[PDB]
Amino acid sequence: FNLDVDSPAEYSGPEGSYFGFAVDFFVPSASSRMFLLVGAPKANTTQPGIVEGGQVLKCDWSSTRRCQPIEFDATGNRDYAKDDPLEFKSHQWFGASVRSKQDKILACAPLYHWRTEMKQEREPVGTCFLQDGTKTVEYAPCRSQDIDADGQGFCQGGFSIDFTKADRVLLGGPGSFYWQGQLISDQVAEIVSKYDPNVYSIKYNNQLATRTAQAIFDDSYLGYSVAVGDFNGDGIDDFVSGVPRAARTLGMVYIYDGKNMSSLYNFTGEQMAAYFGFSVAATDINGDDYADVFIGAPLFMDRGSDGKLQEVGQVSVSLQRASGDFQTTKLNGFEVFARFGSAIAPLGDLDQDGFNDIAIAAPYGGEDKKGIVYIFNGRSTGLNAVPSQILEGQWAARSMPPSFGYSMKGATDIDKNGYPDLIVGAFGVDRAILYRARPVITVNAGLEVYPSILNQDNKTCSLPGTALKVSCFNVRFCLKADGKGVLPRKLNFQVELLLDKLKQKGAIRRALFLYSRSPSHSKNMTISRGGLMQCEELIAYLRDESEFRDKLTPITIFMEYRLDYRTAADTTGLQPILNQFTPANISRQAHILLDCGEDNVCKPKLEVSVDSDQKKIYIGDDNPLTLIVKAQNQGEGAYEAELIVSIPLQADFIGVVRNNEALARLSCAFKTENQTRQVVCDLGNPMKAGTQLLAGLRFSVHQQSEMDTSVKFDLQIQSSNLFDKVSPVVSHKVDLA
Amino acid sequence: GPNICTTRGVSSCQQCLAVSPMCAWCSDEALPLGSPRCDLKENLLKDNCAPESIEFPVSEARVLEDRPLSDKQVTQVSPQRIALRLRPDDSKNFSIQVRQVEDYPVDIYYLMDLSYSMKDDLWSIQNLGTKLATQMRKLTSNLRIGFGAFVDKPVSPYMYISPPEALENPCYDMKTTCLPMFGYKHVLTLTDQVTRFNEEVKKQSVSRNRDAPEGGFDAIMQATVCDEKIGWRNDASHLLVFTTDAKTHIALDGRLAGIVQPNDGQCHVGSDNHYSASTTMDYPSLGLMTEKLSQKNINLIFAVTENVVNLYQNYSELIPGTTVGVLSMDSSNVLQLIVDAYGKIRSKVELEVRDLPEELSLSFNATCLNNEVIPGLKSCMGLKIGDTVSFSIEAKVRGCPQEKEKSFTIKPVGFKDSLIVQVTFDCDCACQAQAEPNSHRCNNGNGTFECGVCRCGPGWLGSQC
Amino acid sequence: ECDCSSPENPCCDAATCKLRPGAQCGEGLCCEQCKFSRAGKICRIPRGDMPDDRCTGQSADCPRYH
Ligand SMILES: *[C@@H]1O[C@H](CO)[C@@H](O[C@@H]2O[C@H](CO)[C@@H](O[C@@H]3O[C@H](CO[C@@H]4O[C@H](CO)[C@@H](O[C@H]5O[C@H](CO)[C@@H](O)[C@H](O)[C@@H]5O)[C@H](O)[C@@H]4O)[C@@H](O)[C@H](O[C@H]4O[C@H](CO)[C@@H](O)[C@H](O)[C@@H]4O)[C@@H]3O)[C@H](O)[C@H]2NC(C)=O)[C@H](O)[C@H]1NC(C)=O
Ligand SMILES: *[C@@H]1O[C@H](CO)[C@@H](O[C@@H]2O[C@H](CO)[C@@H](O[C@@H]3O[C@H](CO)[C@@H](O)[C@H](O)[C@@H]3O)[C@H](O)[C@H]2NC(C)=O)[C@H](O)[C@H]1NC(C)=O
Ligand SMILES: *[C@@H]1O[C@H](CO)[C@@H](O[C@@H]2O[C@H](CO)[C@@H](O[C@@H]3O[C@H](CO)[C@@H](O)[C@H](O)[C@@H]3O)[C@H](O)[C@H]2NC(C)=O)[C@H](O)[C@H]1NC(C)=O
Ligand SMILES: *[C@@H]1O[C@H](CO)[C@@H](O[C@@H]2O[C@H](CO)[C@@H](O)[C@H](O)[C@H]2NC(C)=O)[C@H](O)[C@H]1NC(C)=O
Ligand SMILES: *[C@@H]1O[C@H](CO)[C@@H](O[C@@H]2O[C@H](CO)[C@@H](O)[C@H](O)[C@H]2NC(C)=O)[C@H](O)[C@H]1NC(C)=O
Ligand SMILES: *[C@@H]1O[C@H](CO)[C@@H](O[C@@H]2O[C@H](CO)[C@@H](O)[C@H](O)[C@H]2NC(C)=O)[C@H](O)[C@H]1NC(C)=O
Ligand SMILES: *[C@@H]1O[C@H](CO)[C@@H](O[C@@H]2O[C@H](CO)[C@@H](O)[C@H](O)[C@H]2NC(C)=O)[C@H](O)[C@H]1NC(C)=O
Ligand SMILES: *[C@@H]1O[C@H](CO)[C@@H](O)[C@H](O)[C@H]1NC(C)=O
Ligand SMILES: *[C@@H]1O[C@H](CO)[C@@H](O)[C@H](O)[C@H]1NC(C)=O
Ligand SMILES: [Ca+2]
Ligand SMILES: [Ca+2]
Ligand SMILES: [Ca+2]
Ligand SMILES: [Ca+2]
Ligand SMILES: [Ca+2]
Ligand SMILES: [Ca+2]
Ligand SMILES: [Ca+2]
Repeated sequence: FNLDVDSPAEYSGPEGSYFGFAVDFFVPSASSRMFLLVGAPKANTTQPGIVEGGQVLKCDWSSTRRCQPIEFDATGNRDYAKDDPLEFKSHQWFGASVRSKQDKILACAPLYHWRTEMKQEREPVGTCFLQDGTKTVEYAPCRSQDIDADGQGFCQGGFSIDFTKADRVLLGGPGSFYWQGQLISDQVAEIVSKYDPNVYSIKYNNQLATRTAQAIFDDSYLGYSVAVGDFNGDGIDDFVSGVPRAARTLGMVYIYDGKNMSSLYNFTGEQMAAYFGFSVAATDINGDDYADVFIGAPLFMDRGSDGKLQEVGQVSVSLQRASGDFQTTKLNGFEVFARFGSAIAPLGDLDQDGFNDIAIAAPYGGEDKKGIVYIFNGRSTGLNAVPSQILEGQWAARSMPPSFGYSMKGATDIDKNGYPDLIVGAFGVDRAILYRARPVITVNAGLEVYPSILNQDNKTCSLPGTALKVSCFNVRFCLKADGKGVLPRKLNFQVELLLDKLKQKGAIRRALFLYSRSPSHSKNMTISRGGLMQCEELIAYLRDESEFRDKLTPITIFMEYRLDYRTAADTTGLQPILNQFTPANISRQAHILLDCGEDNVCKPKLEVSVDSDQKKIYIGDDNPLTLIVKAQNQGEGAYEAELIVSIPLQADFIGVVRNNEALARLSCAFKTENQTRQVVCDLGNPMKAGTQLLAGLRFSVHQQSEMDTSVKFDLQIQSSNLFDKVSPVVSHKVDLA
Repeated sequence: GPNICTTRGVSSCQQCLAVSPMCAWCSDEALPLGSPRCDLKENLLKDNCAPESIEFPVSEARVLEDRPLSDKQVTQVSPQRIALRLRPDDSKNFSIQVRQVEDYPVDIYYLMDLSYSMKDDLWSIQNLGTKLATQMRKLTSNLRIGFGAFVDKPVSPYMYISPPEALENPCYDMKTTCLPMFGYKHVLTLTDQVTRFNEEVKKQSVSRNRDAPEGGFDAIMQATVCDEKIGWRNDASHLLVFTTDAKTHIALDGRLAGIVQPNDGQCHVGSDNHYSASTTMDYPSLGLMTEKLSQKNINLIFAVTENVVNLYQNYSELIPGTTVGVLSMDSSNVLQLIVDAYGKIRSKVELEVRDLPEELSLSFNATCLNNEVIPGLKSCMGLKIGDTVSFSIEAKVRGCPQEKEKSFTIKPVGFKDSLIVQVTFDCDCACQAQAEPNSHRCNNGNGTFECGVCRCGPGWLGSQC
Repeated sequence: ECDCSSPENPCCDAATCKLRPGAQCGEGLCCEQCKFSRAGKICRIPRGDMPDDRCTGQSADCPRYH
């Protein structure tokens, strides 16, 4: 979630050169500068007589965004005899796989063709060039004398490459032994020392290789993808390889011992032609020092909402345990035909939380099929199934799909800010894009209020301007922010305090600040990283006890803090980020003191009664009708108490009787809303316990239909309370005469 | 008693006829002035009006040609010539029956694996093609057939790119002659010439490549998406028969050959009848293949050898709507699959009306196989050869035009036969032909007298001027 | 001069190292219960785009139909 997407470092190569097909970081151990290693397998080099041999370019990140090729090989095709080209470097796809350790760079040409030492042939044995800064050697393990389709002649070594912790090169060629595939491991020191240009079939000591198998294992493509991790007791790196056509095109992943190339564990796909093993990643995702296996199946078809198979892709996450057990879960794709499991790139601890993260890309997803990359954050229980960030391709297809996300590289801090970066290569548009992770600021915000129960009678608070001595209560909010990586000590926060949250819908606001005299207050903070709770005191005063609508709804206090984003690392403005899984707001509740028994809620008992005193009215006249209504609450306080007299279509209201002291002068109104006309009269806010009301309402009735025979009223008291807020409905009938 | 006839048709005979279907007119001078001249026929008889002077034409349907629906020219819609006589503002109903007896049009495209592993199955695949043509010729009378071929993508490491003599002869290393390698070759367009199909099928020979998996899914996609090239008919059943004897290359297999561009599903077969994007586009995926097959309504059939029957059965499980058969010396399995696919063809009878007059209106009742009359519906579904369906159509005309004769054709969509009508609007009375020009008979006045009554001109508002 | 290389093969008589009556072969991929396999039977699955090696029906070994 902390990757910077607004201003990424965009790199461009020659048109049609497949620039960005392979990406990597170059971090020399003798220099403070870092470079991007971008392979362009179809680029035109300066080799004499070689067309589209491909090249690997190192790109300067500090300035000018310049990319300059690395001269692994400057000579053209060697000759076996006078007129007998020994090798064929044209269209060799050099740069299709780039790997880099501290000072070593491993670039391979899987489609490199060789004329063997026996007969004039063209065998894609594949070749690699290992550069140790000063000395560039050639590594061609599959250029041996076992040369045929049933040997290593079509091995295509360097299709997938990797580096182990013990300075070993894991090489995968999926063509060996009639396309069964092969894994070849060699020590880097042995490769450098044993190099000699005159000999082409160099035999390296201490080389670990997988042997040929039975013919029923043909066309399995072992070595299509490779990964390194530790999956047994010792510290050596074992060999994870994807075998996407194995088990009757079901797909398999072979884990081999890193010490003697012995089979360790197996993964098998659940669907055919899904390419289980197209991409393999090995990283610890739950932070317990056991490497986990991530296997992509970009062609996987799952059941949709209508039960039809849809090609969305899938990634299988297997968590390594103390024993050889693996806890396997599945991550399905989000868009059809997007090839979700195409590339899986470990990101390290992208947010410096404690668990490593991983990036999964669907290079044909998103709008216009540009490409999409998903970032998943590791948790203690595994991987979060919901991605936290979405990276979208921003370049349209020229002749071929942009394939944004076809290759990604991460887990390297290129700007020394403490967080790992991520390079994404879109070889369809010949682009390489560097995304920088932003510093994550974890904020522990608090909001303390003086006792939540507010007493309206307790009014020991002075006021400015008038000093009306009305009740008041305090609010205290504290802010502390800490984070890892490069981050200036003092961070600028602005906090806003809004009263009456969840109730502010154009209605009245009851809680007002003592000095600002406004429900909304905003204050800017300048707090330090790793500092104490910076707490400030504010005073808020309530309105008059008989001013706001009601005292039942709790007063809600809302604080919203946001980070001022002019916080740069003096590098083109890499702003920090707040933690995604933190509350950006904190809200507290304040209540009003109201005597409502021990249960803290007022539960009234509402009763209504009425007598006729006329018992008959004559049809032809406008008869004055006075109804004597008794409204009593024998329960507790009734908030916003009014009686509802729903008169029929016949009569209308005249006025309250005020000529006698036995009845009351209730404030009354005529209402017509919502298809029904009725009379309301205020009964007191609140309507106190045991209060017995008695009053009369004058009317005037004139019959509508000549056969009506009765006039029926309906009386009901209701309040805004939460329980027992309504009286039983009483219907009074007056007979027409 | 007083009715809509006595209130609208009292003007004259044609208007009385136009008022209502049950309005009747009296053309007898014996009827005294004051009694209604337009009323019920029973009312007119009660009013001692002469039956010969009663003009009550009843709308009716006169069938002209009613040769029965044929059974297995064939008669496919009965009746086929119905004469309609409609008085103005009247509705009349007639019944038709549509029976599907013409055989289904079927398009069969045959895909042959012409690789070197098929050297011992070439005879089997050719015999399968000939037996397919014969079986559908005996099954349906409207068969269109054609075929194509595939080997694999013509690039390294699949092709033998060395020595230079191996480009035109891939069997140079083994000292034999074979055809050059190709990706996909559309050999014969969908044609009704079964003899031509047999000759072209028998003329085929195999080619050679290196690895066991083949590029048959590329050929499947090309034959599915190149409608103009293959010759698919829109109003027909499409069967694609895929023949092979080995595993198949799938999507993402092309990265070994250097092909990283996904298949886009477009047509790439030019005038040379070759897959021009074979060396630049990756093999198609199962999802894209299924989507294209569903879009083009093509029934894929796998005619594979025994060693790959289970593999292609699982593939067909991944591709719904696909059947798998065993290719061998005898073609019984594939022929049975073809027979079942033909038997799973269901036809729909969509009623369409052409050049219907604006004044006329139609209402449709569908009596489908459920035997439940569904008003407002005109196209039953399902249906098989010989199966019959019936419709009840009621025609109503607003007033009457001056054409005095209209005709429209009722046709079922996709059916050769059709039903025509002869809508003869009465729009007037038989006694009106014997009308009297003006004055004379209508007393001393100068109005006009017809059908036993007189109707004066402007000014004269009297009964008889 | 022996039809069976192994003297212990039951398909060949031990006395004269010749084929016993009712038997035509003692070894081979196209040899079943000391009898030739049916013609057209696949006996050698090949590697790559290669045709299957069949049984001739008159011999006990697969011909080189490569
Ligand atoms: C993860 O999955 C992987 C893939 O499924 C597993 O790898 C597979 O493991 C199998 C054992 O579990 C292994 O099978 C063994 O293969 C070796 C290969 O040696 C052979 O040597 C022969 C002479 O040169 C040649 O083949 C002979 O045998 C075959 C029949 O197998 C005949 O058809 C041939 O004509 C020929 O006579 C080959 O050159 C080959 O190199 C065998 O030696 C083993 O034999 C053992 O078992 C048999 C019974 O099956 C015993 O009679 C015998 O005495 C031995 O004890 C096995 O057959 C697969 O080759 C291997 N495949 C791959 C691609 O790696 C992996 O084990 C699994 N790991 C986990 C942890 O699950
Ligand atoms: C690297 O440089 C080579 C130069 O050899 C480029 O190959 C050349 O590409 C052009 C296309 O711009 C080819 O022209 C083509 O000619 C054919 C007729 O032969 C015509 O039908 C095409 O429409 C097109 O105009 C040219 O033949 C070809 N030369 C070769 C292959 O030797 C290559 O494109 C460059 N690649 C990059 C990534 O810079
Ligand atoms: C009536 O309302 C007044 C408000 O003006 C209340 O006075 C405030 O009451 C709070 C607690 O209710 C007290 O604050 C205390 O401050 C000490 C430090 O002196 C602190 O250690 C405590 O933890 C607490 O925060 C204090 O009495 C007073 N504060 C202010 C700023 O005025 C009064 O308590 C209310 N009385 C009734 C009966 O409701
Ligand atoms: C390759 O290395 C593996 C593990 O380092 C060896 O496997 C062990 O072999 C010994 C002796 O055969 C057993 O006692 C252990 O139980 C094995 N450990 C396992 C299977 O985890 C293996 O022997 C080595 N040599 C090979 C495979 O040829
Ligand atoms: C307050 O913080 C919460 C998260 O702690 C957020 O409110 C959510 O906003 C998201 C994004 O619009 C919505 O999808 C959720 O439905 C919201 N949930 C809630 C509880 O409102 C947001 O950051 C802040 N919201 C406000 C109103 O300040
Ligand atoms: C086709 O699919 C079937 C069903 O999944 C496969 O049959 C299974 O084969 C495995 C072999 O490892 C057995 O363990 C299972 O018991 C079999 N299940 C059933 C139901 O038969 C079959 O192997 C698949 N064939 C191909 C060529 O893919
Ligand atoms: C379609 O069928 C309906 C139902 O049988 C027909 O509607 C009937 O029409 C007759 C004659 O006017 C009435 O006596 C019935 O009471 C009607 N029944 C219902 C349920 O509507 C309708 O006329 C038919 N239409 C055609 C074109 O055949
Ligand atoms: C707080 O910040 C806002 C916007 O940055 C500004 O308008 C306001 O004046 C600041 N308040 C104080 C007290 O500086
Ligand atoms: C028209 O419908 C009536 C039922 O209202 C039916 O009796 C009559 O037979 C129908 N006409 C024809 C031609 O079937
Ligand atoms: Ca290990
Ligand atoms: Ca782990
Ligand atoms: Ca993390
Ligand atoms: Ca960084
Ligand atoms: Ca209470
Ligand atoms: Ca074959
Ligand atoms: Ca092939």
